[PDB]
This record gives sequence, structure tokens and C-alpha cells, in this order.
Amino acid sequence: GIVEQCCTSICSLYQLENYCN
Amino acid sequence: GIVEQCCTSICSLYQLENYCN
Amino acid sequence: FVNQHLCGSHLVEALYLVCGERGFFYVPA
Amino acid sequence: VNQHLCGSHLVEALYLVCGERGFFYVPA
Repeated sequence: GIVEQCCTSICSLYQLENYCN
Repeated sequence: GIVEQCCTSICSLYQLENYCN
Repeated sequence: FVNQHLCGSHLVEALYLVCGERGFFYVPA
Repeated sequence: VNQHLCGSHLVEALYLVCGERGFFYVPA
């Protein structure tokens, strides 16, 4: 999920944006 | 530049942001 | 060395920015 | 799913994340 993607690892803008809505 | 960092390569949010102001 | 990781409030706050009008759902664990 | 921000997508990403600071874009 986003923590694994963006906190443990480094995430790109569109990976982040994918968690929107 | 922004093109080496974010297009050729993959930038983090903070790397992208660093190009603001 | 400078940290690229978004954790905690920093991640919420990124979400807040990139999602703008779309909103977002978030759960801190 | 593309990680890479290219071209007019890069300028759009900056539009977004810079908000009221705005930004300087140059391709070179």
C-alpha cells in the first residue's frame, strides 16, 4: 500500500496520485 | 535539470518540489 | 543525507496537495 | 503507471505541486 510504496520506499508522483479519490 | 531528474529518471515528490519558486 | 521518504504527517500532507479537489482516504497504521 | 514525467506532463506536475509559489521550467 502507500506506506510500503512511499514511506519505506521512494514513490513517484503518479504512484502517489493513484491513492486519490 | 528537471528533465534529467523526473523524465529520464524517476523523481520523488521532494525532488519535483525542489523545482518550485 | 536528505530524505526522500514521506512518512506520517508528511504523507498525509502530500496526499492533501496532490489530490486537491479529488480528495483522498487515509489510514495511519 | 509510468513513473516518468515527460514533456507537458512535467509542467503540469509542477503546476500542481508548486501551487502559489509557482515555478521555473526550462527544458534544455
